[PDB]
Amino acid sequence: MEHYISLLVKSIFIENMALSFFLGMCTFLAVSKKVKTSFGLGIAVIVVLTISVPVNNLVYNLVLKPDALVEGVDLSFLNFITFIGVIAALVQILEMILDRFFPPLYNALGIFLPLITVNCAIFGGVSFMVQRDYSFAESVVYGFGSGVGWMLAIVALAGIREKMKYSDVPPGLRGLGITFITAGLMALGFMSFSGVQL
Amino acid sequence: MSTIIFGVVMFTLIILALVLVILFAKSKLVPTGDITISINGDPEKAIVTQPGGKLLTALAGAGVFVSSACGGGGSCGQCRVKIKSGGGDILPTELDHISKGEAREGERLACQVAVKADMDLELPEEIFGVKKWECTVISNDNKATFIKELKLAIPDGESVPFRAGGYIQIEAPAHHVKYADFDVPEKYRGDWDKFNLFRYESKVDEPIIRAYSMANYPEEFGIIMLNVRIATPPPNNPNVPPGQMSSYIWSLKAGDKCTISGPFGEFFAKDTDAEMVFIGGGAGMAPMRSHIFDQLKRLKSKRKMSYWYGARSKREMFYVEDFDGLAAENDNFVWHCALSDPQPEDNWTGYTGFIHNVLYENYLKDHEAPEDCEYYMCGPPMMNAAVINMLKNLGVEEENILLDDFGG
Amino acid sequence: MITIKKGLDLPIAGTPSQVISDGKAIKKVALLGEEYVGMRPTMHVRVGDEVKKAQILFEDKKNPGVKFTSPVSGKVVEINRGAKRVLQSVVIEVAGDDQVTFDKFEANQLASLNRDAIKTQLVESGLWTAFRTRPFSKVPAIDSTSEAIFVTAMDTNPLAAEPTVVINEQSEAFVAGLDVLSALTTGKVYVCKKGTSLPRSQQPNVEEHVFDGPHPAGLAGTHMHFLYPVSADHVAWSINYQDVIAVGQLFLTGELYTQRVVSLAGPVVNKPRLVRTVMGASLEQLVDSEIMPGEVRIISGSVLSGTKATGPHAYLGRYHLQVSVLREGRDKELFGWAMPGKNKFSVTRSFLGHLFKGQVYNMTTTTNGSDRSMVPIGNYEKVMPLDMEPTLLLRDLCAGDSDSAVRLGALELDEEDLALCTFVCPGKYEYGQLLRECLDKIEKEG
Amino acid sequence: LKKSVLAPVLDNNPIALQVLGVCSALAVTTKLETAFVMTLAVMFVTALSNFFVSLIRNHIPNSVRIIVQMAIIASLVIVVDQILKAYLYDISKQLSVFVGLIITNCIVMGRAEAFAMKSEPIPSFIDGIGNGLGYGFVLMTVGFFRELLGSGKLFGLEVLPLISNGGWYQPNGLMLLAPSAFFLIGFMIWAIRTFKPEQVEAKE
Amino acid sequence: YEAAATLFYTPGLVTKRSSHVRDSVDLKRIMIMVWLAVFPAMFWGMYNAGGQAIAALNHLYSGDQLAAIVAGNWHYWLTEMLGGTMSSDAGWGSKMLLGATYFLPIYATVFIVGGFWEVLFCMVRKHEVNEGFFVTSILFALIVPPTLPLWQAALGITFGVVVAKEVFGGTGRNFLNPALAGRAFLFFAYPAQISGDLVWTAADGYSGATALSQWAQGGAGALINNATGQTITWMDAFIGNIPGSIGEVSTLALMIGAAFIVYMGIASWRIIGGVMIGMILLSTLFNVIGSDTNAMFNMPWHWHLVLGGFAFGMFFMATDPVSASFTNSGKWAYGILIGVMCVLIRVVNPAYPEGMMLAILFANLFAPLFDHVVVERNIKRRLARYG
Amino acid sequence: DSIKKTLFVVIALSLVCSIIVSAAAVGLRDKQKENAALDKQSKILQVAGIEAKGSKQIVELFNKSIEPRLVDFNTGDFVEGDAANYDQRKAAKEASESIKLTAEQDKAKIQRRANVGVVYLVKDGDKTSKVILPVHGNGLWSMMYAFVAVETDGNTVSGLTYYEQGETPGLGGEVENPAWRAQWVGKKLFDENHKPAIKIVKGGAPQGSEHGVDGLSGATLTSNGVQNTFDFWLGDMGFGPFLTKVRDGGL
Ligand SMILES: Cc1cc2nc3c(=O)[nH]c(=O)nc-3n(C[C@H](O)[C@H](O)[C@H](O)COP(=O)(O)OP(=O)(O)OC[C@H]3O[C@@H](n4cnc5c(N)ncnc54)[C@H](O)[C@@H]3O)c2cc1C
Ligand SMILES: CCCCCCCC/C=C\CCCCCCCC(=O)OC[C@H](COP(=O)(O)OCCN)OC(=O)CCCCCCC/C=C\CCCCCCCC
Ligand SMILES: Cc1cc2nc3c(=O)[nH]c(=O)nc-3n(C[C@H](O)[C@H](O)[C@H](O)CO)c2cc1C
Ligand code: FES
Ligand code: FES
Ligand SMILES: [Ca+2]
Repeated sequence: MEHYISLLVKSIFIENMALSFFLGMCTFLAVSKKVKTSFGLGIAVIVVLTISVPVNNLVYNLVLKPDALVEGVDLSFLNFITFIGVIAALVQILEMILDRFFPPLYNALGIFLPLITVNCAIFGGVSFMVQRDYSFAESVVYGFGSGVGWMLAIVALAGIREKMKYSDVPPGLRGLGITFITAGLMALGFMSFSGVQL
Repeated sequence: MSTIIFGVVMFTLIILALVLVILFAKSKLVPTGDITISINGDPEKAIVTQPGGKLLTALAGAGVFVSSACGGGGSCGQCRVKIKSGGGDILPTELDHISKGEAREGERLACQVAVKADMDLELPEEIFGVKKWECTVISNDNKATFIKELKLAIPDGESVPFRAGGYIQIEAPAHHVKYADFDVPEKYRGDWDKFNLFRYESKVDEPIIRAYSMANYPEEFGIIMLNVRIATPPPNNPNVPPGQMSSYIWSLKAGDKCTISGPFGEFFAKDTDAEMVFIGGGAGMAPMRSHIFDQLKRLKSKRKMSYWYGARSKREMFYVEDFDGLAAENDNFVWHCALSDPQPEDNWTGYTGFIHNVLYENYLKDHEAPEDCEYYMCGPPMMNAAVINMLKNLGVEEENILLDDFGG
Repeated sequence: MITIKKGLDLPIAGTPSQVISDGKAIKKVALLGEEYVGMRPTMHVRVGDEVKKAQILFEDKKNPGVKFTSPVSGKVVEINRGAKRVLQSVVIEVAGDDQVTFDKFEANQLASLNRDAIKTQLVESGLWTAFRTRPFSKVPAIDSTSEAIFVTAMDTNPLAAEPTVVINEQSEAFVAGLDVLSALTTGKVYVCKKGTSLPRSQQPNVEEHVFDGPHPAGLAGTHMHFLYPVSADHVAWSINYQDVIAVGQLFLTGELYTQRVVSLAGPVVNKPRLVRTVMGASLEQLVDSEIMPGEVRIISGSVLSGTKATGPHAYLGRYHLQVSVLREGRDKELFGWAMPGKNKFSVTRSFLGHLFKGQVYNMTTTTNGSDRSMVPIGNYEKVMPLDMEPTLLLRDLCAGDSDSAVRLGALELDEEDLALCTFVCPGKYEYGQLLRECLDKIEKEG
Repeated sequence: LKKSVLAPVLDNNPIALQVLGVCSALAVTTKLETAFVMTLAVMFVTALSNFFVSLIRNHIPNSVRIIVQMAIIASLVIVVDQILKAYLYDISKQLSVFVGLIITNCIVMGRAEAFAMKSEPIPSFIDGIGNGLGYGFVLMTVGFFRELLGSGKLFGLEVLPLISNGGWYQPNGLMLLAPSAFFLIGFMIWAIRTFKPEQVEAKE
Repeated sequence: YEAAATLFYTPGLVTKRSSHVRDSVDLKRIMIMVWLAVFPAMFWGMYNAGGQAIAALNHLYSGDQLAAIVAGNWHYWLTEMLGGTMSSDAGWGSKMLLGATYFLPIYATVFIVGGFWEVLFCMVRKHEVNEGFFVTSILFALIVPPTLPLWQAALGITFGVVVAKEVFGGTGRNFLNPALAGRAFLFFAYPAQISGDLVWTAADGYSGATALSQWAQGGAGALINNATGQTITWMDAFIGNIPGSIGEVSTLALMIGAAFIVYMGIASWRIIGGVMIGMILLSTLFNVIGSDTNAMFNMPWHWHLVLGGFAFGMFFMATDPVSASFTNSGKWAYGILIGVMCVLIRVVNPAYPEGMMLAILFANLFAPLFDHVVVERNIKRRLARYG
Repeated sequence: DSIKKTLFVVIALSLVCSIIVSAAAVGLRDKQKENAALDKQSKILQVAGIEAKGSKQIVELFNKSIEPRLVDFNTGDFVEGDAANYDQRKAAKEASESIKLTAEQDKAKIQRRANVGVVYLVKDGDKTSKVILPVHGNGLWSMMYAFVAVETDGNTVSGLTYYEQGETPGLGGEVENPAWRAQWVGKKLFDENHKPAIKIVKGGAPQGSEHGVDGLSGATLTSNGVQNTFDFWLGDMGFGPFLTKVRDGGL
C-alpha cells in the first residue's frame, strides 16, 4: 500500500509527463485554449493511458521479453511496432464502442480520441514502463498517475491562457510564442520537486 | 536463422490479429442500416441515404438543388437550411457566417452537416420550384465598352416566375475560346485595340456554374435579359488567365445553346410608402432596371423614386431611351447620370465626378430627412464602399441600406 | 428586510434641504434623444411647428409604435444633431396652454381595467417611455408583458431627494398609479422602499419590500437581483415613484402630468433644496443665479451616474430626478499624489481623511491619477453587494469577452450598477461604457 | 522543384508554424551532435515513409489505413534504431527514448497523411526532405545556442574556455534544464514572425 | 526631464463620463506605499550585513592580517576611508556603511537595467512609463545575498522584467512574479553564487552555514554562530541578528512594514492568514508523525516563521495582487497552497534549504484554477435563479 | 469480398517489413554487444593507467593487461565463473543473487547488495600490479558509480574515476574533475589498525595528509555521498574481507 502511494505521487508530481518529460506537447500547446476542452482531453488521456500501459505490460512479459517463448530467442526488436499497434487498435475500438453504445460519453470525451491515437505521451509511457520493469499493478498505478499529472498540467495551462484574455502580447508572440514562454515558466515553477526522491 | 523465422511469424501474427480485431469491432458496433431525410414534416417526401456522405450532395443527387453560388468551401454561405432534429453540432465556419439568432430557430449550413442521424428539415418553398432550363440566344449585342447584353429565349411558352431583383445561374461545358472571335463594334473597339486585349484566351476542363442577375421585370415574358462584364486579368498581374464564364458568354452568339437553372434571389424591394433611391453603377444597371421597371409598370406605385448611375464616359452610357420614357411619363421617377471623365467628343453638360459625391451634393445635402428613405445600391466595390460611407455619415441605418454586391 | 452591508454612502458637501419650494421660470424644454437606449428616431415635427402638450415628436424605428411626445405646448425651435446627424434634442419654447386629453376613469375602476386599454392610453400619452426593461434597459415593446414591475420608492443617490416628501403630497395619485400597474403587471408589483411608511395599495398584487443599507441599496437592479433575478427568459420592468404619480394622474384626470420635484444640490450651490420644475426643463435656466461664482459642471442626475449638461444636452433627462453642480478641477499639484490627505476621500485607508468621521468633502471633477492597468487591490469587492465576482466580470468587460460576461452576470446590470466600481478604480477605468458595449454586442448577435 | 524543398524551412515551418514536432525539439537540443543525428534520422524516416505510402496509396484500406502507415513508419524507425545502436552507440544512449518516439513524431504521420496519400512517389521524397530541413533548422539553432551558452562547447570542441578548466567563462546552468528550450523556441518564433508578418495570428 | 513632469506633478486631468467624481487613490500611491513599507527591512539588512561581516572578519584575522585584508577589498578600505572602522568595537554607523557598500551597487544595477528595459518596451508600444517597477527592483535587490556579482544581478533583472512581465503587455497583465522569477533564473542558472556556505556573510575567506542548513544537519542543538561561538536564540532570528539574504532577516521589521500596507488595504490579510494556516497545519503534522533521521521533522511552527525568507515572502511577495487569486476564497486557497508547499520543500526536499520562491511560483501557476472553481460554483447558483 | 484485398495487402506488407526488420536486427547483434562492452573496457583501461586510442588498441590492450575475476563479498574469496560478462546490477536486482540491507549497514543508501562481484586485476606479465575495485553510492540527485584502483599492498590508491555521476554540472559534478581525481593518487585507504580511514574533509585538506582529500566546494551533500560510498565499500560487508586477504598476501 505504501509502495503504490509513492508511485502515484511520484508520477503525478515528481515526474510530470507534460512539463518534466515533454511528452505530447503539440496537443498540450494546441488544445489549451479552453479549460473545458482541456479537461475533456485530460480525461481521455487518463483513460487511454490507464488502459494502454497494463495491456502492453502483459504483451511484453508474455511474448517480447528475452527468452519468454523459447530459450535463446530474443524478440525485443518488435517492441516499437507492437506497442504502437496495440495503442492504435485500443484507441480506435474504444472510440467505436463509445460512439455506438454511450453517445453521452462520446460527445463528452470520445470526440478527442482521434487526436491521441498516435501521441508521444502514451508511447513514452509504455517505453518508460518497459525500461523500469514494472509489474502489472505497478503498470496500472503508473499509467493512472501519469495521466492524472498530464491532465493537471494541461488544465493549469488552459486556466492561465484563459486568464490571459487581459494581456497585450506583441504581434510576433501572439499565438505560439507566448504559449511556449508560458509553458517554460510553468516548468520553471514545477521544478520545485527536483530534489525529492519518492 | 532461428530468430528470423520467429521474428517474421510474430510480426505477421501480431499485425494480423490487430487488423482482424479492428475489423470485427467495426462489423458489429458500427451501424449500416438506412437513414431517412424528411425534407419537411408535412409531405411524404423523404430521402433514404447511407451514413457516408454529405447533406448537400445527398439533396443534390436526389434532385432538390438548394441555393448556392460558389459551390464549395463555404465561400458562398447561401446553402442555408433549417433543421429541427438532425446533425447535432455546428462548425467553426458556421459560427463565422451565422449568429446565435439563427441557431435557436434551427438554421444550418447544408454543406457541412454529417448525415449519420435521422434528420427533420424545413426548406423554403422557393427551393422546390427551380427547374433546369434549355435556352437559345436571341442577341449578344454590346451596350458599353466592357458591358455586353445577352438576351436568351425561354422555350415552351412559359416565363420564369421571379421577383424583380433575382438572379439565375448559368452552366457551361469545357471549352477553349479565342478573344479574337469576339464581336465588338468599332466605337467600343478603341480601348480594346489600345490595350491589346484580343491576345487573350481561356481554357476550362470541367463544368462551371456562375450566377447573373436578370435585367427585365417579370412582366416581360419569353425573354431573359442579362448584363455581363468582361472580367479581364487585373491590372496588377496581366499574366493570369481571364474570366471563365464572362468569356463564355462573350463567346456566345446568335442561335447558340446555353442553360439557366432556376430563379433565386435575396435582393427585393421592401414594402413601404417611403422614398426610394436607386444608386447603381457598372453592371448594376440590370437589377436597377428590374427594380425600377417593376415599380413603374407592374405595381404602378406613386413612391418618390430616383436613380443615380455612374459611368466612366458617355460611351459607357446605355439604356437612356427607356429611362427617359419613364421619367417623362411618370413624375415620380427622375434619373441622373454622372460621368467620371467625359471625353471632348462627349459634349457633356451635366454632373461630373464620383456618383457618391454627386448624389450627396445635389440631393442629400439639402434633403429634409435622409434617414427615412430606402437605398438600393449595386455596382463596383469602390462605389459601394464610398456610397455606404456617405450614407452612414448622413446618419442612415443599415436597415435602410439594401445592397447587392456582385460576388461579395 | 434585506440588509445591504457592502456599499458606499459618498460624503459630498451640499446635502439639500428636504423642503419643496417653487422654482424659477422655465422657457425651454427638450427631449434628449441619446438617453433612450437603442433608439433611432423618425421625426414628426419641423423647426417652427406649433405643438400641443402630449403631441408626438418622433417615433422609434427599432421599437415600432412607441411615441415620444412633447412635455409642454409651445413651438419647436431647435433640432440639434451631432456627429453623423445623430439626434441630440428637440427644443420647444414654452407658449400657450393647449394639450391633448384622454379618457378619465374613477379611482374605483382603475384596478379592474383591461391591459389593452391601459397599454393604449399609455402609448398614446407617452408614459410608455417611463418603463425600462431589464436586461438592456430599453423601453418595453407595446406587444409584450412582464410578470415583475418594480417601483423605486427610494433614492440612495448622493444629494438625492426624499420620495416620502413627494408621495405625502400626492398619495391619491401614487395609489392610482399603483392600482393601474396592478392591472398591467400580470405577475406582480414590488414597491421597494425604506422603513418609513408610504401610501398603500389594497390589491394583493402590490407588495412592499423594505431595503436597508448604503448605496446601492436603492437601485432597481439590486431590487431585481434580490426579489426576481432577471435573464434572457425572465424580464422585469422598472418605473420610479414620480412616474407612477404621473400615471395615476393621467388615468384619473385624462391629461398628462409633466410636473417634477427635483433636488438642486452640490458643493457649489448656495441654498441646496428641492424645487418644482417640468420634465425636460432647461438646466441653464434652472441654475440661473443659484451657483457660486467660478467654473462649475452642471449634471443631470447624480455624480455617480449623470449626464454632463452643457450645450444641446443642457436639459433635464427623462429618468433623472436631481441636478448636481460641482466645481471643475484642473489644477496640477506638486507631489499631490504623495500627500497625507486630511481633506482627501478614499475607499482605501492610505489617507488621513478616513480617521476623521462625519467629514464632508468639497469634491471636484478631477481624475486623481492617469489611466493604468487594473492592479486589483480589493476595491470593487467593498462596494458590490450583489452575488457576483466583481473583478472577474470587470476584467472580462475590459478584455471584450461578451459571452463570458453574460455567463458572469452582465445581463442583470445597468450603467448605474457599476458607478461605484468606476469610482473606486486605481486605473481610472469607466465600466458603464464597457457594459453598454457588451450589451450592444449581445443585442446585435441575436 | 527547389521551392518544394526550401519552403518548409521558413515559409511553412513545422515547429514554428504548425505545432507538429515539439517534443523532440525540446529534449534533444542540449547537445548539437544529438540534434544533428536526430535531424538526419527524421529526414530519413519521413522521406522513406512518404515514398512507400505514396507507392501503395491506392491499395490502402480505409478501416486499417492507420495500421498500414504505422507499420511502414515503425519498420523504418526500427531499422534506424538498429543502425544507430551499432555504429553510433554513444549518441543512441543519450537519444534513448526519442529514437523510438520518432514513430509518434507528428511530422512523419501528418506528412504521410496530408501529402503522401494524394501525391506521387518522387515528389513525396522531396516533401519529406524539405520538412526534415525545416525541422532541422530549429533543432540546430536551439542546439547551437544551448550547447554554446550552457557548456561553452560546439560539437564537443572547446570554444569558450570554462572557468573550471582555467578560463574566463562561467557556463549557464539553465541552458541544460527544461525551461530554456521553451524560451529559445518562443523567441525564434518571435524573430521569424518579425521578418514575415503574414504569419502573425490576427487578434482574438 | 519629461519624467519629472509626470512623477513630481499631478496629471491635472478631469473626468469625461459616467462617474464625475473619482477616488483619490491611483497606482502611484499604491506602488510608493509598498516601496516605503520595506525601508525598515532594508536598513536593518544593511546594518546586519555590515555587522556580520565585521564579526566574521575579526574572528579569522587579527593585527597585521586585518590591514592586509582591508587593503585588498574596496568595500573595507572605502569604509575605513569614509570614516568607519573594521575593528571589533565598530558602532552601528560603521556597520551600516559596510552594508551600504554591498546593497547600493546591487540596487543601482537592478534599477538601471530594469529601467532601461521597461523604458524601451513602453517607448516601442507608445505608452507612458508607469510606477510598479520600483517594487520589483527593490524586492529583487533585497532577496539576494550580499555578495552577488553585478553582472548576475543585471542578467537576473533582465530575465525578471523582460521575460516574466514585459513580454505579456506590462504591469497588471502578467501571471507570474517578476522579482522571484529573476531570482529563480539566477538560482538554477548560476547556483553557487546563491547557495552554500560562502555567499551569506561578506567576509573574505569565511565559510559558515545558515540556520535552515544547520537545523537539517543536527536540529535545534546545531544552531551555533561560528563567528562569535554563541547559540542562536529565537529572539535572534526574530529580531534579525542572523546571516542570510540582505533584507529577509528581521521578522520584526517585516511585521512593522507589512502592518501598514495591510491596514491601508493594499496587502491581503486573507492571503497572509492562508499562508499561516497552511504552514501551521503542515509543520504540526510533521511534528506529530515525526522521524528519526530527518531533523527538520521536529521544527515547530514558530521556528518556521522566523528562519529563511518566509515572513518576507508571506508579507510582500505573496500579496502581489496581479499574480494572486481574484476571488475571496481563491485567496485563502492560494495562501494555503503557498504555506503548504513552503513547508514541504523545507522538510522533504534535500537539495534546497528553503522553499518560498519555489512555493510562490507554483501557486502563481495554480491560482487561476482556484478562481475558475469559485466562478464555476458561482455560475450554477445563477442558473438556479438565486443570484 | 472486400476482406480478400485488405488481407492480401496486410499479409504482403507484414511479410516484407518483417523480413527487412528481422534481418537488420539479428545481423547487428554482435556489433551492438561489442560496442556496449567497448565503453566499459575503455574506462577500465583509463583507470588502470594504460593509454589506448581506438577500438583495436582498446580491445588488444584490454585482453593483454586486464583480467576480470569474480569475488565473494561475505568471505573475500575468488569464485569460478564467467567473470567477463557478469552483470552486477542485474545480480543485485534479482533476489536469489542479492541480499537486502538493513538501515544500520546501508551506509551508502544502495538498499541492495549482490552476493558475487567482479574485480579487475591489472597484470604486467604474470604479476598483478593493481586491482580495480568497482564501488558505487548514492549522491544528492543520482547513484554515483566509480572505479578505484588499489595497489597490491592493499592501501595505496593509484587512481579514481567516476563514470556515472548525474549531479549539477558545476557544484557536485566536480567528481569528474581531473585535479580532484589526481588528488587521490598516493592516499591510503586503511590506517595502522586496519580500519577505513578515507576522509572527505570539508574546507580543504592538510597538505601532506595521507587520509585527507579535498571535499567539493558548494556541494557538501554530494561529498557526503562519496564519504558514505567509501565507508560502506571499505567495510565488512563490502570489499573488506577481500582487501584483508590482499593485504595479507597472495593477490
Ligand atoms: C447574386 C449575384 C449576381 C451577379 N450578377 C452579376 C451581373 O449581373 N453581372 C456580372 O458581370 N457579374 C455578376 N455577378 C458576378 C459573377 O458571379 C462573376 O463573379 C463575374 O461575372 C465574373 O465571372 P468570371 O467568368 O470572370 O468568373 P471567374 O472566371 O471565376 O473569375 C475570374 C476573375 O478573377 C480573376 N482571376 C482569376 N484567377 C486569378 C489569379 N490567379 N490572379 C489574379 N486574378 C485572377 C480574373 O482576372 C477574372 O477577373 C453576380 C454574382 C452574384 C453572386
Ligand atoms: C497581519 C498584520 C501584519 C502582521 C502583524 C503581526 C502582529 C502579530 C502580533 C505581534 C507579534 C509579537 C510577538 C512577540 C513574540 C514574543 C516572544 C515570546 O514570548 O516567545 C515567542 C513564543 C515562542 O517562544 P520560543 O521560541 O518557543 O522560546 C523557547 C525556545 N524553544 O511564541 C511565539 O513564537 C509567538 C509567535 C510570534 C507572533 C506571530 C505573529 C503572526 C505573524 C503574522 C500572521 C498574521 C496573523 C495570522 C494568524 C493565522 C492563524 C491561523
Ligand atoms: C502588495 C503589493 C505587493 C507586490 N509584490 C511584488 C513582488 O513580490 N514582485 C514583483 O516583481 N512586483 C510586486 N508588486 C508590484 C506589482 O504587483 C507587479 O509589478 C505586478 O506583478 C505587475 O505585473 C507588488 C505590488 C503590490 C501593491
Ligand atoms: S457549397 Fe460545398 S462547401 Fe459550401
Ligand atoms: S512530437 Fe508531435 S505530439 Fe509529441
Ligand atoms: Ca513513473
